[PDB]
Amino acid sequence: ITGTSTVGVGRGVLGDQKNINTTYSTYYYLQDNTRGDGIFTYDAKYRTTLPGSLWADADNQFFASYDAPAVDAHYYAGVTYDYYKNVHNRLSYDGNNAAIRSSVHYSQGYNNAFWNGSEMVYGDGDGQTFIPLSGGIDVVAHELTHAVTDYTAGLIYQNESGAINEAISDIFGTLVEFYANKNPDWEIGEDVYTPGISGDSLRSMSDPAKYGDPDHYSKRYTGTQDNGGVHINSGIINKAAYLISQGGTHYGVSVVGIGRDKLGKIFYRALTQYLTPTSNFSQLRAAAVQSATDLYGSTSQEVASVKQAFDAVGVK
Ligand SMILES: CC(C)C[C@H](NP(=O)(O)O[C@@H]1O[C@@H](C)[C@H](O)[C@@H](O)[C@H]1O)C(=O)N[C@@H](Cc1c[nH]c2ccccc12)C(=O)O
Ligand SMILES: [Ca+2]
Ligand SMILES: [Ca+2]
Ligand SMILES: [Ca+2]
Ligand SMILES: [Ca+2]
Ligand SMILES: [Zn+2]
Repeated sequence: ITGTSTVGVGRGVLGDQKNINTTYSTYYYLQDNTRGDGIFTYDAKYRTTLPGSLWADADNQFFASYDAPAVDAHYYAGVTYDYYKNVHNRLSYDGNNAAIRSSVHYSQGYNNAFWNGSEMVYGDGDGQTFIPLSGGIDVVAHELTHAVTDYTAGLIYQNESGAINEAISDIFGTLVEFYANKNPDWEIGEDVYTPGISGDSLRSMSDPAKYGDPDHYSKRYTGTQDNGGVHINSGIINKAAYLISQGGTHYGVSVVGIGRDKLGKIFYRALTQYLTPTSNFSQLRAAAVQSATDLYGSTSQEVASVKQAFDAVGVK
């Protein structure tokens, strides 16, 4: 749409009030002109046909309950862009300011979100397992990070390389959650998962085992479901990532933590310079050590902590 950049106000899924960037042309659209080539939020109207309609509102006020998921998808996509640009010097998911598109109200009671190769898609949840998915900032950054991975390493969505793909999304969605200082933790989807149960999450980075995910290479899932456990085996990597940043003793192996900032730097460098579509866990180790070496020197504490970490989780 061609129009005047203005700013609207709305309420998110969690009932929080926020200002969003909009465009005026007869109607007020959910189109942010301030970021790259723009952030566009669409209404899929409970259908599966994408992208649906560019979101139009009559008064620039987004307080209806139907508006909630749109506000959040729009706002959080903005934050994610900002994180990439500010922290890693990367312009949009392609590094070239490509437009970011998201569709909300996908299907009926759809309990998931995904990057389909060209845009983000968000279900509303069935109201018990999940509430509208764009209400979680870690969810939104996990999804956009899939776009990043697609344009960089291009990790295939299956087996070890798919678990890596999943873990990077979880790592960067957590980093984005800390970046925004939005009640940060090392958990995944806590804000939109099981509205009736407190203190739970979809996955844990700090202790993947809490939910039945492997926290050691010896415990890896070798089967066939979930594209060969792309969401299962990611726990081995998430645990490793957690230990480099925070430190700790896992299975008798002690890791000195080097913090979140440095974790994000080594991982981004591994992703964009060393990882390929067919990388495996053992190649991620090599890639991480090498990024750490480039950045901090071979004899650094950083390099030392990345090695311990992978050793703690049985990766090499
Ligand atoms: C962060 C999360 C909210 C969305 C996330 N999906 P995503 O990583 O983007 O994508 C996964 O792989 C794609 C090839 C599929 O088409 C997607 O639906 C999903 O299966 C996921 O963790 N999916 C898992 C976990 C999950 C989410 N909702 C669920 C409902 C029931 C069971 C498991 C799940 C899965 O699909 O297994
Ligand atoms: Ca309105
Ligand atoms: Ca949180
Ligand atoms: Ca979280
Ligand atoms: Ca819950
Ligand atoms: Zn994913």
